[PDB]
Amino acid sequence: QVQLVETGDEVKTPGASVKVSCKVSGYTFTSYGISWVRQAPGQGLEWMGWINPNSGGTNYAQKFQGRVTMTRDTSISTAYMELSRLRSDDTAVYYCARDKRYMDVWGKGTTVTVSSGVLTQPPSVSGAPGQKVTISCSGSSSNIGRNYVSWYQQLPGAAPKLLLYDNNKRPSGIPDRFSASKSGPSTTLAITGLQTGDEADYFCGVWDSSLRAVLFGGGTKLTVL
Amino acid sequence: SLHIYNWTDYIAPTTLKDFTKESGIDVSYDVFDSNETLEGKLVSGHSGYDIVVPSNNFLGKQIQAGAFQKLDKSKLPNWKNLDPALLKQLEVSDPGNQYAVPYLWGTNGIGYNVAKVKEVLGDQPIDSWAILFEPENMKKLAKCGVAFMDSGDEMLPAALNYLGLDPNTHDPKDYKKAEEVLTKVRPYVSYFHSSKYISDLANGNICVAFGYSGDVFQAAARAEEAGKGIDIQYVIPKEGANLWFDLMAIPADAKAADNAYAFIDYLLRPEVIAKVSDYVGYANAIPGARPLMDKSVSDSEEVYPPQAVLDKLYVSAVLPAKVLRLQTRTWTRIK
Repeated sequence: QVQLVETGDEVKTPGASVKVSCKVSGYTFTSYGISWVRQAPGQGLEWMGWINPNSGGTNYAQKFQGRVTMTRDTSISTAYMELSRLRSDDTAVYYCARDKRYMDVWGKGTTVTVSSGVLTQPPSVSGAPGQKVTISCSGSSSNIGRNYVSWYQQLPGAAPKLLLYDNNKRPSGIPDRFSASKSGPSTTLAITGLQTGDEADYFCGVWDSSLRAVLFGGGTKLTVL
Repeated sequence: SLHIYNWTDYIAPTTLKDFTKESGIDVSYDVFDSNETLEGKLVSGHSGYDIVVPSNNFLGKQIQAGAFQKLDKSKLPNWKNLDPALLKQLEVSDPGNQYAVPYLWGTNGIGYNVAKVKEVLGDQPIDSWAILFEPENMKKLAKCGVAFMDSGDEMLPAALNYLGLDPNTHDPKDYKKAEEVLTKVRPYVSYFHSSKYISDLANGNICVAFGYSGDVFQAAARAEEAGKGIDIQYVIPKEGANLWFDLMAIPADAKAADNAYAFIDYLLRPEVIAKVSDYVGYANAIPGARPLMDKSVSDSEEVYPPQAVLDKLYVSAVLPAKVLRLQTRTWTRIK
């Protein structure tokens, strides 16, 4: 079925260079884009770059152009990201996601550990079982204001999942309780029959048309009682 | 060879070079800025284009007059790359999709220099058609240049839908109202032109114009490329606006009829149309092309609007020819 499989897992020195392969399975590879989402331990999702597997197009987030390189062996349906000045920071899980504007199917993430030496979103909400709770995410005319939004739910220890796309659409599986709204430069997810299994980090993601990056929210952690 | 008649600023630069380069078929690209210009050439009759591109309402009246040979869909294999729900929406002008293949579609609205507007209009929000259709707003914006489209099919159904009347009304009483709205802000319109605002917005010659979806998005991206601090933006007013669809159609008196099919099968490719839309700033009818497009285009709510925005946009109807003359008279009276 539709999946991406990622690389082996890799310990690396502060001056170095790392390549993360990502193999796709069970879908016309050249039809959808591909996206790299980095996540340092304990922190949030970060847009790296997007590669058009059909034309080799490279949209690098401005933080990484000049240090990242994204490629693709169309013959062997895989994509490649290479960081190239590994720093005490870059210690992270490097996720790989099929990009159809949003990111519906995510890889399982590869960890790089390099050892030696945006969007106002609240940090956490706590709710009781049963009740309703909201999570906002405020951008600008450049981002939440102009372009469609995506919401991602990251359950514990898991890679991010797609919760909402096209401002407020639900993927098959995401239940009725999960729905999003939108006014001006804010998108507010709101979960209604707050169960226990909904304890997770939730991230909004939009495209800021002026910076040219998939801006993520800082993230909210949800703890249900 | 192949002869084509399409709108201005409505194709990527290397789309043709890529086509001839792949197929060998040399192309001749001719251009027009209004629907009427095209429609005029079509009754001229002997206009020797193999591929012309009208809007959705104009296409339907030209079908009812037999201008375009049927589509030999055997020579359009990529025809299934087309959005099925888009096609069915356009049976109202082409029943059973017999003559026209979609190309690009979009809306229309206000395009404005944010800095020079707020300079003359303050923090007033630019969200109502009353920006262009009210003298108390226009009298001041007039120092900064306003540009209407030279077409009663754009200016008049917009003024109708602004007051809340039917933009596809057949009633001469209604056009009366819309007429005396437009003719009360005409003293402040710097010109009527369906195209020379795109360049005129980016260079700061005007500061607001009735424009098309991508025309403004072009004008904006042209402006920042020049790098002088001109902020051009596009806002579908709160009263809604015109949704339309442009479609490619092969005339009957055409002769490169086969070459025309090849060029239209090469634009049904989800790869190429992406490069077209990415450049021109309009949404295309190939659903497979969005995952491949520049996000700022393929993700825009004004390029690809959502339903809530749609559910208040009028689609120009195939008006009875009695009424079209009421348009042309009324619009020429505004001259």
